[PDB]
Amino acid sequence: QRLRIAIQKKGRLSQECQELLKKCGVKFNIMRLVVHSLNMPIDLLLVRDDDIPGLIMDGVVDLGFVGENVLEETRLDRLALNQRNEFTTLRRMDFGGCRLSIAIEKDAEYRGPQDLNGKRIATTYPQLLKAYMDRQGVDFSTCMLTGSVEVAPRAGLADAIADLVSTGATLEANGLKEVEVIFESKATLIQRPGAFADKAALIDKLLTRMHGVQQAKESKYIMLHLAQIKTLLPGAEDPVLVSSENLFWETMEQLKALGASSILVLPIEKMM
Amino acid sequence: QRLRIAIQKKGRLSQECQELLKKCGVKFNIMRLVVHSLNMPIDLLLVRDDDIPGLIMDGVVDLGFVGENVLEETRLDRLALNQRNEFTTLRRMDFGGCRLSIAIEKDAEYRGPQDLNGKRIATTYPQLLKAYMDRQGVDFSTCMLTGSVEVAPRAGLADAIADLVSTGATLEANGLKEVEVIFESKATLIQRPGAFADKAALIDKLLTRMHGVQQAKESKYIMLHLAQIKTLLPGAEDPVLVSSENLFWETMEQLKALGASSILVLPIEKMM
Amino acid sequence: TQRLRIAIQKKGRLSQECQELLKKCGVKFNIMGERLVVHSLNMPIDLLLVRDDDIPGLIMDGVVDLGFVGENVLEETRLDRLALNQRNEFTTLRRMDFGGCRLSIAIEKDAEYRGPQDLNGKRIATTYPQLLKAYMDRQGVDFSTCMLTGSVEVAPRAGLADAIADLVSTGATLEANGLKEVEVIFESKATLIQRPGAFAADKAALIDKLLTRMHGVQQAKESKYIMLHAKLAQIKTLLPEDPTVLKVAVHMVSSENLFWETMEQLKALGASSILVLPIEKMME
Amino acid sequence: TQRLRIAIQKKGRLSQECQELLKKCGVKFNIMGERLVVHSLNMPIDLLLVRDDDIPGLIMDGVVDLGFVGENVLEETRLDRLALNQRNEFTTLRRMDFGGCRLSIAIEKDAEYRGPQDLNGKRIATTYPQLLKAYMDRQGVDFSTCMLTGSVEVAPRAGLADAIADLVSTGATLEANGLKEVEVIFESKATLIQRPGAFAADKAALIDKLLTRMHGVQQAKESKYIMLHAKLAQIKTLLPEDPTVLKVAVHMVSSENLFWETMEQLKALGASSILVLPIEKMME
Amino acid sequence: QRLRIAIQKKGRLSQECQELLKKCGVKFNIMRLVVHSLNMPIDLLLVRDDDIPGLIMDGVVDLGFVGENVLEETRLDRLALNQRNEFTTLRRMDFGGCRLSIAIEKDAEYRGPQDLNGKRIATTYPQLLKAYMDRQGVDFSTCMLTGSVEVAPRAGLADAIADLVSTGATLEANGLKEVEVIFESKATLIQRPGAFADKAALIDKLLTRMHGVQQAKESKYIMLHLAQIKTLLPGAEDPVLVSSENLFWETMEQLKALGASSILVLPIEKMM
Amino acid sequence: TQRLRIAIQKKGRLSQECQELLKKCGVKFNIMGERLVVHSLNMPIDLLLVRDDDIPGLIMDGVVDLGFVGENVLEETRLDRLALNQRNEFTTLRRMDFGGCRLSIAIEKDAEYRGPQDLNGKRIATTYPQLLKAYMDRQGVDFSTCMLTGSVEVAPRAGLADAIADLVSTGATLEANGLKEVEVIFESKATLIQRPGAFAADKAALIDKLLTRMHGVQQAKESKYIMLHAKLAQIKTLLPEDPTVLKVAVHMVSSENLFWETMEQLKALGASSILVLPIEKMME
Repeated sequence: QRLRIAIQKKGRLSQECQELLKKCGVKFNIMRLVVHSLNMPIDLLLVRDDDIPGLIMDGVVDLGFVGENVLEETRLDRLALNQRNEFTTLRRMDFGGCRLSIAIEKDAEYRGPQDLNGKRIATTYPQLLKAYMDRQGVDFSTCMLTGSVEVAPRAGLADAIADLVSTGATLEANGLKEVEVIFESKATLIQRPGAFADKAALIDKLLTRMHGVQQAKESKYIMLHLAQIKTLLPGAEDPVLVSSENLFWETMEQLKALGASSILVLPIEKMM
Repeated sequence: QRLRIAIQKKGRLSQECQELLKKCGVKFNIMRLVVHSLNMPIDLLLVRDDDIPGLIMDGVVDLGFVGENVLEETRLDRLALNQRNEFTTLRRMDFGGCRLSIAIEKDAEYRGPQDLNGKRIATTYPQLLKAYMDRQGVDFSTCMLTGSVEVAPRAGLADAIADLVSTGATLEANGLKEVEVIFESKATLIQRPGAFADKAALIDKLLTRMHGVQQAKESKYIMLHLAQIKTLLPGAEDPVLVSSENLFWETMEQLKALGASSILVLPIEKMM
Repeated sequence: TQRLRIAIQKKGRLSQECQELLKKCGVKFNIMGERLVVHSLNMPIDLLLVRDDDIPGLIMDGVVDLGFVGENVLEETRLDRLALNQRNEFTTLRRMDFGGCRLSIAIEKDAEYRGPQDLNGKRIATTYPQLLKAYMDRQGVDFSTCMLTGSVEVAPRAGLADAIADLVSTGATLEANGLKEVEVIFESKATLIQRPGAFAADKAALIDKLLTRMHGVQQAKESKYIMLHAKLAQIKTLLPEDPTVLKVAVHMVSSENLFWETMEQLKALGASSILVLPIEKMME
Repeated sequence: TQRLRIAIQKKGRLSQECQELLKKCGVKFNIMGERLVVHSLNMPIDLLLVRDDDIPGLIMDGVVDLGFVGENVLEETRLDRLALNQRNEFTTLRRMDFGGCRLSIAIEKDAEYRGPQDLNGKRIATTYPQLLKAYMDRQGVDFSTCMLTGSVEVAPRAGLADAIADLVSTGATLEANGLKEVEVIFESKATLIQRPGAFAADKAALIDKLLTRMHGVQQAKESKYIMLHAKLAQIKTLLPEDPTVLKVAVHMVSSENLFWETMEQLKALGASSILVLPIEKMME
Repeated sequence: QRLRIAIQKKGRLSQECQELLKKCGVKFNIMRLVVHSLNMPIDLLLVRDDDIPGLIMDGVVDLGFVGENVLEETRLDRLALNQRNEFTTLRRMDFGGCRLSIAIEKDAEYRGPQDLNGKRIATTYPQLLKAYMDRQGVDFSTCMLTGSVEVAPRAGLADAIADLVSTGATLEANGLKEVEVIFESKATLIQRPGAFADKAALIDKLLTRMHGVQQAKESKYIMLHLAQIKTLLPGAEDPVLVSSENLFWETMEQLKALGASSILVLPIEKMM
Repeated sequence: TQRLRIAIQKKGRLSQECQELLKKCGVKFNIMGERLVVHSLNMPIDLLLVRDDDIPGLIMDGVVDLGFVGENVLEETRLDRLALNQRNEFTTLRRMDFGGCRLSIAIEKDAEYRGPQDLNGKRIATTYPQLLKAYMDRQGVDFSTCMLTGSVEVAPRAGLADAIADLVSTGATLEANGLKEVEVIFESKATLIQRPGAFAADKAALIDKLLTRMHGVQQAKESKYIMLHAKLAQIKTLLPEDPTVLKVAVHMVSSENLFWETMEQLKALGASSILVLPIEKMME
């Protein structure tokens, strides 16, 4: 009867999605796989990230937070398997920044594909790699590795990898360079095409609160002891009939340069 | 010479009691069993929850935070053992919500006791179960289990359990239904009858600060751009010669419905 | 030249079983803190530590020469590749005496009967949808699969699916989840497979060397040296050309480790001083 | 029918000791990830993994047929139940060769003398107040007990109590806590006990089967096959009807695993080529 | 090319130095040994505390946060080894409170040194112990222990220890008394003599921001419903042409005693 | 009297190797939860569990009588003390058959040649600067050392140093860090050393007792009892005065555990029924 919501069991997303949900006014004791809300008629489900698109696609669950990377991978696999693939995206969150990018041995040499026309590429996202390669008309053999994909070249397991990266720290750590960005992933909140009776009312309520909480998180109340400074976005007494960000020493210093005195930044719990 | 305070070694209560104490102005580096306060003449003692009532009852310690569940269990056991049982309760905290409740196999059948007149009941709180059963005039055999009590029926170890539960998640997880609530526990701060010389001065100081910190935790400063909205409890400029809670989107939205503009909620660190 | 690559589980009992057996095969190596690629200093060998799921595909891809996996994992990815029209070929060498587990359909304890018949509407939750599909198709029953990669038994409770096919060794886990076992749709043990491609020569020489030592190690585990203060060949038949000389008590080698039951059985026949000594290693 | 239930520690050395011994008794099972109830596929048996404290009471309640516990835990709950006027009866079967520990009264190192006398005012901290009470009452000394379920040695330091009775194997722990051992008030080893009730028949048949294999396993652990390039029976008395034939060197079975000291002693007597080989399993 | 900053791999300092750095406006995803800042041209290096002075001394790194205890130990060892010892201290942080102090068996007897003229002293900081002893003209043998130094007397490993202590809890736990404080350590931010081109500009920027963040951390905005109370440091409307600390119930109560009404304390995110 | 103190690693394979060997030497003790000082109830002994770095210095200081350490750790602190003009003397007793590792200079894989020559400017990162100094000085090459106490291989990547001397068993770790091994500047195994001072008498008696049992344990590990259905002494030379009597098949004791290769070699010579049985313990 209730609204079912799929979330990662483990990882930063689980916490990000738990915390945001808390902020949205959903009361729930920290999860150990099916959780019931005492605040509202909602049930969280904690599962592996990979399982989430398919469950929404199957309509097992109404609602699911996943990375676009995970979402397109299983979407393509199902298409290949001629399996039910349909779903409804609602909102893209500002958490879940990562790229699937082709990386090669540092001191290795190339300038685009058809340098990769024979090589073995190691990936946890073989379908996404296949998509890009096929469209590029380059031919390739995939080495399926679900963990330690960067160690594949060293091992001599494969010639190259497509690895999920946020920043080069991992790659530089594995003695590789990033050569192409073949997918840009952000975490998105999707809906089950054919899992759904005025629970849509609940869904609109959720979506609206998400933004408000986003605003309060981003925004800060400023107080400070001409108009260029007024046009700096600071709002002690703003125009009747608070900054979106303004979170940097530089603009604080920039304000100080403009002659700004008593620069006080306070946290906004919540706002509209 | 100093004021001794018994607290749980491990669990949420330890953190809750540590944090609250911090808020009460007691300076102490995070505990590894006896702790001395540099702020004030106080010593924390970290021990198993079960040991706490008995130590206060023995007067080994002046002061102790425990669940009422733990407190009555050892109180009854000592009575049975004809052991010293006396103590002084001071305050019941708003943390330590749980119930000891009799739970049965789902798809199992009953409608009150004397359906339990022969069954084996598994419990970590046998004295508390005995109290309720005896008063109900129902006869029973107890299966003493100090861990994984919910697995007893499955195992065929016992016919039923009384299990400590906060919400049915655990029970539903173990394929059982809750049938009776035989005890309602909250965490309470008690005092040693006959462990105590103007340290009572210190005790009054502690109790007063607890409430103030409770207020600041609960309460929030609101600012917002007829009287029904004034009677909504919001306090931008309240009547000279701040909300207790007001922490819900609904009332925010309800305020928005009343035409409320620039709804800003800020945290209160501390207040009186 | 090229070194002999062996794919093994990173974590789990198999990894230990495959590590230990390899030790007994005389291959000098040490895990000495987790690392993906390991070299033996005793022999020209590299172990590779990876998820069990990765193993069939790597051998199928020829990334690695040699791989120990559960038959369950092996058929699943074999069928998925076939469906994906991917290279699926490999060479089986030996099926090990360990990795004992069954993929079996389990139902809510209360829910009952048919046990194979019907289930033409209900949702079955599995990590092995391809193996489930194989059995279902052959049974002519129509499925909806709920893909879950862990905690599959919690699916019914959750209302995620009507039924599961769960990997079980004992059934306690199903018993633990308040479900009954209804069918055994696949029987799995660990098997040692080989690359599809050209086996070089001295690599293949090394492979024959490995296989014969593995069997020898299997023999020594199974076989024990016996002595007993016992002329009745029926008791000798209780211990199956075992020789030795000596009322009369002789030192036979038995093929298979004797059971307490058969140990007792000798005692019932009037056997005294039953001494079983362990064989470290042997070669028939 | 009903399966044979065996209560064992969830965690600790005993759990491993009781698991391993059971393995050697020929009972096929695998922990294979923590779970409260375990089934043997070799025999009709279920292990139950629980806190050591729960074990006497479960056997006393008859919830389970069979239980391995420390005598310390066994007497404590036996006396507590008696005090509570609760069912206290059970059947002991065998006392194991492991679980060696003593509940002993220890005092501040500096504090000294009497060591049994007086202590008519001082507070003693214990997890085993009933065992402490037994000894104190018999000594006619008057007590105040400080109940602590862990870190009992820290009580004096804390000023929680004047003295402790602490479970010790070595005393390092007391030495570690800056205390001296003053009395040994109880001597504990692990014992195997049985349900108070009606033992059915084939259950009891299975129980006899278990006990005799356990002893056999005990024998094989204790006993070793010997050979030595040695006609002096005094040396034979150093190895206690051991036979064999052959200056002259023969292959005797010794009852108990020979010590390096006694090994050396043979060397002193002029023994050469002392070969000790392990017996996997045997039956007198 | 970038500014290299050495920090502890593990321990409270790592977190303290990570968090402070975050506050200073350095954007960096939580570290796994070399870290690159996306906010600014900076690289953090995570290493054992012992390695830090030597790396700055070698000029491998420009910048390093270490305890003065660690800093003088390796400084003296290098001097003894006739190794490069030079460096530039910049700021001493208000985190890293500890003392290396000589502690003896409780119920053991002494009143200053030459009671220690023969004894074995166990230490992880043998050079620092040697410095103090030599200057005192007392003779001694050092027992080098890198862990569990307090257990040495009990063991009979050594007659005495010099142990790093924050409060006696550890010592009292090990049945020892503190007899002398032979070094007072605080965590300090030092600079490489000869590791350094207008990156000094970056260094001045860092140092200035550290103080500002220190102020905001310490300071709180107060609002409350004669001049003695005005001279209590509280600042609702202070003199045109906010408290440094004021974080105690006592002064709150003291304010209440002066007749103070509506005492509200709010957190300051950031200020100048 | 004074008890015999033995310094051992708190954590690592050596601690287990030294614990296990000591067990086999007949010394009764149990770790039974981490603690710095351990007492044997079998013999008058105390084990001390400490960082490997602390061990040479404690023996050198005479704090402890007896210590198992890697020669690498032993020479490092020996040289550092010499430089510090600190007491450096000790007595070596035996070098163990375990602790196999090399301190070797490794360079960026791409970077190549000289491999010992030049490096007169480059920075080398090490936890063992004194050992590096020894080798460099003897080579007449001039160094700058980067002291790192862990993750030394990450130094080049970091740009912390130009090169490393890293402790390696296999080289996988260097291979893992994208570096090549260029020189082996020190060869380390675990050795058992002794206090510099006056060895009392009965302590020293106990020490002789320990050393002879350790060797005996070494022998039993190395040596195996053989039987084979084989009159060709060349095959007997394949198994090195081994006796026994019996085409003809006899039970020789071999000094060293036979290899599968030599096992096979017998099979090539026509050997049948190769039975190797483990020797628990023995005394030549």
